[PDB]
Amino acid sequence: CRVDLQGWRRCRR
Amino acid sequence: DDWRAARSMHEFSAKDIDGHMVNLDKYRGFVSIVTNVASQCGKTEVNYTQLVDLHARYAERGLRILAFPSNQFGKQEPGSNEEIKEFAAGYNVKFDMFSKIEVNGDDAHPLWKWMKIQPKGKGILGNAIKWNFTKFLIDKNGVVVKRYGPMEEPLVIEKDLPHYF
Repeated sequence: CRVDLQGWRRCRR
Repeated sequence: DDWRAARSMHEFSAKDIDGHMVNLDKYRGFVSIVTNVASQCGKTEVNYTQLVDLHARYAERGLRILAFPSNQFGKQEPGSNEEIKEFAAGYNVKFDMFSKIEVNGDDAHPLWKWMKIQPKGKGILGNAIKWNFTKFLIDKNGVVVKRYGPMEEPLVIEKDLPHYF
């Protein structure tokens, strides 16, 4: 999982 | 899904002081100190010199230091990122310098939003960052393990480091 500079989070699909 | 769901400092990203994006998963396996810095505080010299001391003495054991400039406290970091970079270099800083950010409020960098709500990152006296040179100790898994306030000189962290190496 990664949190971008703006604070949104995305994980493995 | 947002920063509130993050499980580790390693999920985050930040611009380094040269403007280049850094994935903080580079710190996987490394005990880290995350601190907000400023160049024009009465304790700027003690903090930078002691952070440099810690890095000199413990980098080979895995200590890393992430320094985030911020101008939110008394306007004590008014300069450009280049100026701040040069200032830090004058203390022989060899740890990692980041681009200036906010640490409180809605525009705070998400890592700082996250650290402040962690079980060991919440303040004894409330979560907001109170002044320049707050320090968070982060274990090798990216979990916050302790918070040290502006009045706690960096060498006090040395007492706790071997517990996390």
